Amino acid sequence: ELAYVRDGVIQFEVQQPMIARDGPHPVDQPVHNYMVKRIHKRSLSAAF
Amino acid sequence: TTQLIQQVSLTDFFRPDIEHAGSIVLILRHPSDMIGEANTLTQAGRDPDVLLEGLRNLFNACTAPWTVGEGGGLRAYVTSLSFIAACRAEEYTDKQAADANRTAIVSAYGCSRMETRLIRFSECLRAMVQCHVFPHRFISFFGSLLEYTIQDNLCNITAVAKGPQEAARTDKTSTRRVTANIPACVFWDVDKDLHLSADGLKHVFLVFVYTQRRQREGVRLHLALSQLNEQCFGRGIGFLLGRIRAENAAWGTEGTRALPLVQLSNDPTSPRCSIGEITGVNWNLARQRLYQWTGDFRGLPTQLSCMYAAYTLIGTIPSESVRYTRRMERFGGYNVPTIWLEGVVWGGTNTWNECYY
Amino acid sequence: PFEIEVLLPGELSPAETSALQKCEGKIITFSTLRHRASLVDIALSSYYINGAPPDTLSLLEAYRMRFAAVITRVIPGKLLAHAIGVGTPTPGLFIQNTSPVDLCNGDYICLLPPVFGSADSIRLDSVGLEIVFPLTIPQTLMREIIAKVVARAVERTAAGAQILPHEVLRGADVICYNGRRYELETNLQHRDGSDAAIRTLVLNLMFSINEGCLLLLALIPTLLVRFPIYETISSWISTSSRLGDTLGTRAILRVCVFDGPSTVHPGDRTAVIQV
Amino acid sequence: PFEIEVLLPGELSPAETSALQKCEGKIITFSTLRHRASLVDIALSSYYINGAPPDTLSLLEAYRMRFAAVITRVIPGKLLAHAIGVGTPTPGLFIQNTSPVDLCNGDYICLLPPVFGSADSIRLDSVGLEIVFPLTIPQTLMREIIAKVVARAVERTDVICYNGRRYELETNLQHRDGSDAAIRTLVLNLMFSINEGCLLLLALIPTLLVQGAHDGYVNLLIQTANCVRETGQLINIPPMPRIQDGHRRFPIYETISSWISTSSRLGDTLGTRAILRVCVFDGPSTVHPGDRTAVIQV
Amino acid sequence: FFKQIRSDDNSLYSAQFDILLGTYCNTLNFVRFLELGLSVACICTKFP
Repeated sequence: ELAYVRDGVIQFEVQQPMIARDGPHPVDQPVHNYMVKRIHKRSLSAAF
Repeated sequence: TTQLIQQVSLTDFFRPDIEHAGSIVLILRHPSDMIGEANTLTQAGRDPDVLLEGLRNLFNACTAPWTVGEGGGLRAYVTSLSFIAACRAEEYTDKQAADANRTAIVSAYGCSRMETRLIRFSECLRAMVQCHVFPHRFISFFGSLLEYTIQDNLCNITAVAKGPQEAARTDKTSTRRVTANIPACVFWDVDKDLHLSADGLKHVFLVFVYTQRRQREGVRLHLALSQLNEQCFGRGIGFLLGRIRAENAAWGTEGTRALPLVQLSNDPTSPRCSIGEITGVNWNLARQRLYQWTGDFRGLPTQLSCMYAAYTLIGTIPSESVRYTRRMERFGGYNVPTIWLEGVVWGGTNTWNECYY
Repeated sequence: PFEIEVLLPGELSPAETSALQKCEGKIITFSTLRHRASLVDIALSSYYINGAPPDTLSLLEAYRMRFAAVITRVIPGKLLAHAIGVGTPTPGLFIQNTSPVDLCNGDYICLLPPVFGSADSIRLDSVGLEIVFPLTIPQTLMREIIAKVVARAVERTAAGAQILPHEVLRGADVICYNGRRYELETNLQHRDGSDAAIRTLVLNLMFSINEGCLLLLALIPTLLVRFPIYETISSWISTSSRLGDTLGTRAILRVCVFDGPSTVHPGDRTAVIQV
Repeated sequence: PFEIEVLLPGELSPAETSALQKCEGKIITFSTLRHRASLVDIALSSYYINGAPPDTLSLLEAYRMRFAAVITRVIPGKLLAHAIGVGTPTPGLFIQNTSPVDLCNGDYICLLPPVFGSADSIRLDSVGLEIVFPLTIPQTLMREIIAKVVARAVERTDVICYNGRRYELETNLQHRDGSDAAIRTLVLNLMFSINEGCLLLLALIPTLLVQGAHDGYVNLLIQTANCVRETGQLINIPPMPRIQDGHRRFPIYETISSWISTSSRLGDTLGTRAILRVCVFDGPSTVHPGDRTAVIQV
Repeated sequence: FFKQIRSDDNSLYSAQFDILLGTYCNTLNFVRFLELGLSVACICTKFP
């Protein structure tokens, strides 16, 4: 049922670690990420 | 396999009651465009409002005369071929057939305000061809009538557009089939004048012969049926109409030394005018004489003042060795000679070819 | 029945989608006929030649050299169309009027590039392309329209060239059809398309007529009571034939209305038949 | 769909029937259209005008006069051909390229007699006749060839550059009765393309020559032209007359209108009209000589 | 919002949906100090 797909979509979710250091600078913060991706359509043909 | 066209209109030029099923019906453009074209295309010197005089009296002798100017969609759209055939019956060669059709269309119609209507239309066309407003761009073509419904002075008709003639079902007559019917006055086949074999496929055309003189103009309407080619019909018609062509070339316009360019360009030692002075600083003493030529051409026959015919393809007949039949039958309360065409496929775009030679 | 499917692009703004959906019965023009195509063939970008945007002469030539089709329906993710090409039996073909003049029954349809005013068209700034639509006009008016626009151009050129103008005139040019006048180009200012798209056209149309009605006189001096003389005739014949083939008139559609209003106005959609 | 069935003569040799079967997608002409016909009308003998093989200018007119047809699948006995001219639906039509030049998509096809080297044509020694086939070239080449042939005829009473290769024309004009018809039909249009409007166009010549400079475009328009280029520096063109009724008339309108119709009629009267358009589906963009393409009716 | 169609003007047989093709995430790992080879460079101890 692909002929009526009308732009399906997929998504991701990742998070990165952090290091504990102390000195003359601000502290860190755990950050999260979010992405998203679309689809692309193409066909094939042959004669007879 | 075929298509139909419907349209409602006033019944002062067309009567779907008396007209036989299968006759030709034409339509007209808005009359308001005639004056806008006449006042800009009228020949120099001629009066441009004689057409307006001839046109106003037409609707003055027609029902609902207070309905001209807005074009709301309730005007006399369509008309019949026999109507124009009777309006110009005094110009066809077949004297008796012309006048018979004329009296028939007079009697079968109201017969009270019909003769006046006809003469108004007559000089209406006469004034139409007076300022080069030729009535071959204002008269279109519809197919043969197929069905109609009328209640009073207003009718809804439907006709074929293109395709086989006997592929429809009129479904209220005796049979469900109809064939093309034409008055014998307009029919004019050219191959039997040109003396060639009449076998195979033949095309159908409508011609509009024009006569241009002083206070005497004429316009007929002929339905030609010939096997000649699409464009070769023009060369064929001129051979038969060679008289009117020459008459128009001399009576069409009723309202200087050469120059030897090639001679003085083939020989040197002529006054030259190099680009250095046309640059545009003193471009009068440079071109002081350079020649004189004293030349002007104002009054000369244009290709539009010598036109004498305008034709257009309508349909073909694939069946070889056509057998068109002519006979007299009752039309209302009178008998008229009609020609019956069978198996004619309509088609072709409405493009007019003008024979100005 | 032959149909074309134009692929709708992804990530299109909703205002643009609605503007596209609004243009239902409009004529697009395809270079090579194929079941699947892209928006680059429909956009103006495919029409311009020699880098520069197309001219009126170029557009007139492209309208002959290129095939036509009509948009049938718009889907939120797809776009369809039907050709007026080889033999396809398109059922229920309808067209939307784009010209300011009206249309009636039994009128034949022909195509033109926009000359009267600025062309109205859709333009996607996200993808960055515009889709111009050709003007649809009856047959009996196109010759007059072309003649009048070329005459206006040549009159402007003459008034500029002559040291003094011959202004004395009849007022303003008008085009009347079905008892409705148009009154084009009232003001003298606003030279929007005076020499923007008809420049080369008016140049060539002046040159050919000059050549013709000078060569006749040069050949026969009886009319008014080192030199090739033959390549000139050859070139004139060639140029005249090519210009006449360019400025042709070929009907493409016929307005056939059944059980509907006869006269139609700019903006209404009418069912037509393939000639 | 209309089809005309050509009856091949009997007793035909195998070599000749093979040579005919080779001819599959070519154009032929019929003087009169009918479902059943013979080989004599296709034969070149039917082109004879008085008693002899025709001339180039006579073929140029016979092509307009005659109906056209396209051959299709041939069987050993009969010969099948479909019609073109009369409006008739034909699905899947094709033509074989007979001209030395190449064709591409969206090209209008014309018809001209063989102007290049001796035309290839099937000859039947047993029957005693030959069948020449007309050539098919695009519109631009057609117009150029017609212009050059008319100029050569005028001179009597040729190289062409297309796709960077030079072709030579050898024209045949051993007849004379048909040569003056071209002159007559040229001069008629030349005379009818003149009216009261040319005066302004001729007076607009000095500003045209001026605009030629500092343009870079009009120069090419000027170089190919000779009449105006010579007259702008040789004639004075008296200034101007008045108009009879200038209060409601427009005199530069007819000179620009009538010329359009004149030019549209000239290209068809001097030579032949367009007959087809090439539009191949799922095929190559360009076609080489001898190959077949799918074309649509004009 | 109000509208009514004459008899039947399409615009109804236009099933066009959107599909989600699943999600993907990640789980980070944890590194311990003693598991590293650097622990043999010092002697660590806890002093509350």
